[PDB]
Amino acid sequence: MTTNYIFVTGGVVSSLGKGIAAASLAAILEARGLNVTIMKLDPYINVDPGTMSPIQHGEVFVTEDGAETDLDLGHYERFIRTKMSRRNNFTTGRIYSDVLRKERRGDYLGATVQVIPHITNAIKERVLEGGEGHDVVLVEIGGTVGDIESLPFLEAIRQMAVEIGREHTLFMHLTLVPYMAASGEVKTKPTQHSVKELLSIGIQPDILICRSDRAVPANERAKIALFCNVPEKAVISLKDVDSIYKIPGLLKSQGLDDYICKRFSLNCPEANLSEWEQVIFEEANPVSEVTIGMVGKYIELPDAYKSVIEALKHGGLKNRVSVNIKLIDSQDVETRGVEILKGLDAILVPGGFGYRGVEGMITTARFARENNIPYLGICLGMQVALIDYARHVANMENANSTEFVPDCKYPVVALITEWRDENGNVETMRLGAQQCQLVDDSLVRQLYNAPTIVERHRHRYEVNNMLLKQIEDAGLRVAGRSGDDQLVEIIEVPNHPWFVACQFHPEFTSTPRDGHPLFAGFVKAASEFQKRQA
Amino acid sequence: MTTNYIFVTGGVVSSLGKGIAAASLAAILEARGLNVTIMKLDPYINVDPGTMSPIQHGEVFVTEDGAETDLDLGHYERFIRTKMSRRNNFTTGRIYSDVLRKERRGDYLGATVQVIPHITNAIKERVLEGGEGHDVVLVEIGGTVGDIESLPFLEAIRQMAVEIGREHTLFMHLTLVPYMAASGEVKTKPTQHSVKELLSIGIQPDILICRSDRAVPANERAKIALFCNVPEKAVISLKDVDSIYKIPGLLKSQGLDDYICKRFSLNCPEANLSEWEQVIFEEANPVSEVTIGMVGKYIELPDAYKSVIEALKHGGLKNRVSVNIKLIDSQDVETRGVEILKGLDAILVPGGFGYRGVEGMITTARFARENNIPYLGICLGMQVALIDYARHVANMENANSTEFVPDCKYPVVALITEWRDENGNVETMRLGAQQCQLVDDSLVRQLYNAPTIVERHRHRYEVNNMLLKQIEDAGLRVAGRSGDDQLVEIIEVPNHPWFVACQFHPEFTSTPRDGHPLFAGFVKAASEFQKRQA
Amino acid sequence: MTTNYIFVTGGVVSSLGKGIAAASLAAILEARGLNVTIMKLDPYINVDPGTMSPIQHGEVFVTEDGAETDLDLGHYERFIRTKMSRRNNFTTGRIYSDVLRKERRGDYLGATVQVIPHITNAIKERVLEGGEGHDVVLVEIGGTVGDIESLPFLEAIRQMAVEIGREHTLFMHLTLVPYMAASGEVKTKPTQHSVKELLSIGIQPDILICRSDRAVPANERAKIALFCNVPEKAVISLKDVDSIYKIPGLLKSQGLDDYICKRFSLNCPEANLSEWEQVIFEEANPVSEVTIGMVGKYIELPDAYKSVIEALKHGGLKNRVSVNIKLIDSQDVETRGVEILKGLDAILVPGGFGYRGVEGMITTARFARENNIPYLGICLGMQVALIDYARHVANMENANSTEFVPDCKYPVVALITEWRDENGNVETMRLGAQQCQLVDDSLVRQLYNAPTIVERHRHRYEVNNMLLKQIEDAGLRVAGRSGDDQLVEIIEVPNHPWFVACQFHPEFTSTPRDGHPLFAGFVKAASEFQKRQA
Ligand SMILES: Nc1ccn([C@@H]2O[C@H](COP(=O)(O)OP(=O)(O)OP(=O)(O)O)[C@@H](O)[C@H]2O)c(=O)n1
Ligand SMILES: Nc1ccn([C@@H]2O[C@H](COP(=O)(O)OP(=O)(O)OP(=O)(O)O)[C@@H](O)[C@H]2O)c(=O)n1
Ligand SMILES: Nc1ccn([C@@H]2O[C@H](COP(=O)(O)OP(=O)(O)OP(=O)(O)O)[C@@H](O)[C@H]2O)c(=O)n1
Ligand SMILES: Nc1ccn([C@@H]2O[C@H](COP(=O)(O)OP(=O)(O)OP(=O)(O)O)[C@@H](O)[C@H]2O)c(=O)n1
Ligand SMILES: Nc1ncnc2c1ncn2[C@@H]1O[C@H](COP(=O)(O)OP(=O)(O)O)[C@@H](O)[C@H]1O
Ligand SMILES: Nc1ncnc2c1ncn2[C@@H]1O[C@H](COP(=O)(O)OP(=O)(O)O)[C@@H](O)[C@H]1O
Ligand SMILES: Nc1ncnc2c1ncn2[C@@H]1O[C@H](COP(=O)(O)OP(=O)(O)O)[C@@H](O)[C@H]1O
Repeated sequence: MTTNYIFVTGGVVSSLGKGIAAASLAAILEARGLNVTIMKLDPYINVDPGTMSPIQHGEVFVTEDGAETDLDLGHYERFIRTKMSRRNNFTTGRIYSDVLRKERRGDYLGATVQVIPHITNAIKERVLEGGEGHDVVLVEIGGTVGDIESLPFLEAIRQMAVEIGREHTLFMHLTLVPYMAASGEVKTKPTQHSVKELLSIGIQPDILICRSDRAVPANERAKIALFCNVPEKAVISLKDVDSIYKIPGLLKSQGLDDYICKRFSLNCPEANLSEWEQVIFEEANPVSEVTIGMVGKYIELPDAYKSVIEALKHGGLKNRVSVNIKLIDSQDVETRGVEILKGLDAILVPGGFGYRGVEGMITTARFARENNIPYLGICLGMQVALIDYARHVANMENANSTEFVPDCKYPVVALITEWRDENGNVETMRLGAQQCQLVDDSLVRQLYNAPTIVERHRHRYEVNNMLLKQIEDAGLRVAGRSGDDQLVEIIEVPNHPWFVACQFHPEFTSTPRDGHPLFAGFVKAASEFQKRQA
Repeated sequence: MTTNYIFVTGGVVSSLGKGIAAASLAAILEARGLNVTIMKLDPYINVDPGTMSPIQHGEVFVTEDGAETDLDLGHYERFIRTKMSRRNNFTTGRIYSDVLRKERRGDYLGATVQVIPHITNAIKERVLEGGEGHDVVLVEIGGTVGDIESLPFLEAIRQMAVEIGREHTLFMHLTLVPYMAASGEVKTKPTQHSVKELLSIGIQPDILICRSDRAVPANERAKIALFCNVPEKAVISLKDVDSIYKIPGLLKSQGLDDYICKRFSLNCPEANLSEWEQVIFEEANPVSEVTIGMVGKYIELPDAYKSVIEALKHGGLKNRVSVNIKLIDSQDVETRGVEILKGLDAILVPGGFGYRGVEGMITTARFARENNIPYLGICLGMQVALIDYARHVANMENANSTEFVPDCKYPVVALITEWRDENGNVETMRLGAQQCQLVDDSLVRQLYNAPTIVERHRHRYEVNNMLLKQIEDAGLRVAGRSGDDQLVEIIEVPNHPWFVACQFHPEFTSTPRDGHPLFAGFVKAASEFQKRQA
Repeated sequence: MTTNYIFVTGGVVSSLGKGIAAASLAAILEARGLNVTIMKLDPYINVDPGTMSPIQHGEVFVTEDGAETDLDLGHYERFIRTKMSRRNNFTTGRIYSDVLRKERRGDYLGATVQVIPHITNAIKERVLEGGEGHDVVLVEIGGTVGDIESLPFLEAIRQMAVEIGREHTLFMHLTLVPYMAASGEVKTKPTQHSVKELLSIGIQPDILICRSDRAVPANERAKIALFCNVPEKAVISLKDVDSIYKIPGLLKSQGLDDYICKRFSLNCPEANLSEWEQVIFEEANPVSEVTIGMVGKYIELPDAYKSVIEALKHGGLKNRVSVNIKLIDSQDVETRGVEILKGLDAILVPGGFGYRGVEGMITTARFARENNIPYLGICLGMQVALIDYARHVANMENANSTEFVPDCKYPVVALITEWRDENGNVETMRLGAQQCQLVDDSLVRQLYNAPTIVERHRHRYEVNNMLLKQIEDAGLRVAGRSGDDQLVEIIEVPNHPWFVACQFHPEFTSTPRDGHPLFAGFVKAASEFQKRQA
């Protein structure tokens, strides 16, 4: 068994959906019974994505092993079952850190460390590492062709391709075929040049992807084929669609996978894409609709809550109900007030960092709680709900977190070391998939249908056990506790129709085909509430 | 007085309106009191445009001196008051013809004729020729930057920039800043690359034009400025508009011309663009609406009748009336019949070559004539009307042209040598502006308010004369005759509300600022008729 | 049987010997038993090489069919036994002439004639024409890669490579690996860039040729292999040598031809290069040496008499004798005099056009004749010798050619129509291989060992038979005549040790393997005379 590789690049303009295209392909390859995986190389100096804000790049994906990575790794999780790890994604900065460290400790024995060959060695070794044991490995190269930001990666690839032979490698290149309404037609010139640019750095494309807002005519595809040294059948058209889940169908329709196995001499079984066909059918034919309001901070760029949005969508798919998300700034609830929260069937509060208008988030939690409006809280949203309940029901005046107000007096959230009571008596970050002991009598235990569950984490401060007993005894159900320290993983409100909040990140496990119990429950409850109010 | 030059190129995609942009600029420069002219260089192997169809490139412009040329030369006539000539436009093939002929004649004295020099020298000399005696010369370079089709021209320019000195030359470049709805924003990367391409061939841009369907944000313009080595003030945005006569206003608004005079140390008085402001006001505020149906052959490509379409527009501007143009295939009138011609206020029959569905054109002429529906005939359309009238009023069954039927037996149209009667008894091409003798008692004489009028021609066959007397005596007014041979230049129908048909091409003389009497009358007649039919 | 093609390009610098390399390869493939042919594409605008001077490009090759062409076609004749024709070489200018003429004739039916696809189609057609019926076709691409002068050709090639299929085409590319004495080593950087340039226009090299003044180290070849996407075995080193006939040996030594047959799936028999080895052996081991003076006009550029020089070399190879050519300006013979002609073993006077030092040429002819010094005259040299003898022996005062003097009074050379005697009584260009009738009793008949011969021509003027009887009867042998009008072809001097002159161009038939009787006799005579004078 020898591993085959396909490289993905893109030119002309960014934001064409390279990760989307790659994931869609991989889904098909899995559907054909092939051991396919995927990695992404990122043109950034940032070593870890954790050093950047949510508004800067959107949500930072949490892998099973706790690694912080590019959002697209979560996208990969939503198309293939191969699990991603720290080996599936790294940056330019990461490379330099490693190489410079090797220099420092004498690993290059007095030699000059150069881009060629030393930086490219770091790269190609990481690629081979991640591709170990797989039939097909997709490698997405971030950045845009022709820009200096990723030329080292492109060079490493060229070298690799030569080393492994053309029989184990294909070049897939995304382009843009823009529509010019003034002329009444699309243009191909930009594409022709994009290809020329790859050629100038030693790369000859095998497969072309023509992104556009409409199907590209065969004639135009032929013209491209001519100028790019590519067979007509290898020029694929890819018009804009209203759902990513429909892309596998399109790629399959144009015979992409057949071509690929032919190129790799693989006797590949016919792709079973019916799993997504089902999803598509259900997606396009919901029986109902429901309005979900979301209160947060990074709503100025939906990418920040992308994983959440997708998870909500998945709940909707399972309940055949359209999910309408209202973006609400916590600072407006703080300013304008709860009037914002009117007209909602259910309310959701996401995680994240920053004090900002969190008091408005608390106000919102209070609102949904007291008005029996289905509620779902995640990470920070749980912290918020905790404060709400504690301060207004358990009478914990100024219930708060030490991360914002160390001298709280009622630090309902604090570092385990920082746990303390209102009298000053006392007694890093949790990451990745961790086992949570669910309370057998809780709803969540029954929603998952299991004694324990395993879910992803990312947070530093915990529920302060010193005061927990006040909150819990006041009438709040701890629906589940972690493990060794029995940390409050998840809570439920005794008499609320559906009020659930947790420490873990269910949004990194939900898929369009499998769904997820908490979103199924939340969204269903949302619909139920809507009907109860009508 | 030293001539200043501005070169205009375009990259990324074609169909940006290089000629339009240049013409709009020239209009401003004229408005600044400057002796501005303009030339266009073509990347075509065809020596003359007369060897190509109108479906291939659209209407072929007829210059005053009889030269056939690129459509855009007419566009230049619609912005400035100078006159285009054969010196204002030439092709790649033209260059080679000349150079190879020089080779043949020994003009290179046994030397190798190379691209550099020789071929580029020919280009340089032609540019200097056309720009002689002008303050500012705009030069439009056909083709797209990065394509081999025009690299020789780009090279010749580079040479001249050095030879002349940068103090007398500027580099203007059009790009595309396309909107990507999927991202919700426009992209600037294509532009960045276009500039890089110019640089690779020795050209550093001075002025950038950002074509798009919407105004480009200052921030994006700044980003471009950075990467292109261009001052922010020289980065001009040009969004799509519904009228080319509004562009001068936009260019003026952004201070383009001020920059230019500054670069050329010119003392330029404030541009008087009120002429077009008037036109715009009138254009955007018509008091009426008429529908004109045009029966022809190349209607699948509006460009083929571009000069005509704009002439109709110009008449409409002066009469403050909206002009609708129905595109009718003569072959359908031939097939389906006159039912096509219903719902029209006026009938238009343009010129051209090809028998095709001319019988449907004749049918149409008959329809308009017989039903008193405001009729306008041009070149061939006149010949069609001649035949119509001849066959049904003068009873010249089978009246036609010898160019289609050698023995019509009623050859109403023929070469002068070919003039003959129905019994076979007998007794090159006319191009450019020619003086016609108008009949003092005709409407057209009064439409121009002059005994004679000079108008452009492009055609080989003439009104027989032998059989003319049958047609004219039957009751048809010859509204004007030519010069030496007093050839039927224009006719009018005695009892038709408005029926004018002529040999000349008024569509190459109308302007947005002046209009043109025949289109003014035609369109007005359409309105009159419209109101009568109510 | 399917034709295979190999394209030969080169970059970095000119003057690498692309034609030499190709010819040497052809010789090997000939030795492998393959049907090999060869063509050269000329980037020049000149339609025919006849419109350029000898000083501009050196000697112009005369093909069998009379076509005038690139000197390298003669070089091809010196490595392969196949025959070149007009189909083996054409220029850029030629292409345009043809295409424009087709345009004029309506061949493109109203379509736009563009470089792509119309100019490239003209090229494509010519290539297929010349390669028709051959196993292997070598195509030399003139010009330098990266220059605009030949991009159209490179594009046509790319297209054909795709349309034909890679299984029938290879890309060979010459570079320069210059020695930098300051560093003490050769550099490869230029090569790396040259390859990148081909890649940017859609061409990926398969075979690399490293031109230098010394063998390139395997390590450096490996470095190149890396950066160019080429197997190490396909990187061929080519150091400078003292004989082009040693190149087949070098290419064979590195396994070039084996690689090629593998790429074309040909079962090629072991090359028999022993014929070349023989030539080399003899070349490197002459038994004697002679000095031959060459009196002419274009001696400032060796290339002008290249074919002659090589013909002399071949005579020397057959007689195992070194040939030392003394270049002499005929104008200096006019100035300095016959002192120039001292110290020579033999005298040679080449053909050409222009008077210049012709009187000095006559003086030289006289000198060699009267002093019994082994003389060989070709074309113009014959004309000169004719005048010499006529004026100084037949007493034809001012014997001359009408091409220089309208009224020579003794026009020994004139157009056939212009033939006349000294009393005024009377009564295009001869090209290609023509049959000549040799006089059985002449030396040259016996040198050739045949009644008749076939030799190439290139001249318009002929021996004026009106005055021939004066010259011939005075005591001069006509060794051969032509055909229909028995035009004088060869002349011998009755009592001169070895003095001959002819109308044809034997230098276009001489080969390194076959030699050529005339030059063998000439050079031999030089030796004989040398010994005679010692
Ligand atoms: N020749 C250059 C110039 C710029 N960049 C890259 O150019 C990109 C800019 O484009 P893009 O990433 O798509 O976003 P913006 O910078 O906002 O600009 P745009 O989208 O128009 O390209 C930056 O990432 C920068 O790294 C580079 O690497 N090499
Ligand atoms: N590297 C190349 C490739 C193409 N062309 C030019 O590319 C042009 C084709 O593009 P364009 O004029 O814009 O129209 P289309 O050929 O229809 O294609 P497109 O508009 O997408 O470029 C042709 O005129 C051809 O001369 C060239 O000169 N150099
Ligand atoms: N970018 C350029 C520059 C030059 N030329 C061509 O370059 C050739 C000249 O180069 P070359 O043959 O190498 O000789 P020279 O010009 O004398 O200079 P050099 O040998 O140093 O290149 C000319 O035919 C000219 O048409 C061209 O096609 N493209
Ligand atoms: N397109 C490429 C290819 C190579 N290199 C640089 O190429 C240099 C190698 O060339 P050079 O420094 O000149 O020395 P060598 O590698 O020995 O090869 P050469 O001198 O022939 O270039 C290396 O430093 C490497 O960083 C690079 O940056 N970009
Ligand atoms: N054909 C498609 N239909 C519509 N939009 C799509 C499609 N494929 C790509 N996209 C869009 O591309 C965007 C991907 O964003 P981003 O993560 O920046 O892409 P990339 O993977 O190229 O970085 C999404 O907004 C997605 O909707
Ligand atoms: N900003 C503008 N608004 C809308 N379209 C415009 C504008 N300026 C340029 N164009 C369009 O450009 C086209 C010009 O066509 P064409 O003659 O092919 O352009 P070019 O001069 O670039 O060859 C027209 O359809 C015209 O409407
Ligand atoms: N390796 C070789 N040894 C020495 N010089 C060579 C060799 N191969 C090529 N040449 C030289 O190349 C030159 C060819 O000249 P020219 O015809 O101008 O080159 P091209 O055909 O590449 O234009 C000759 O002077 C010849 O000696």
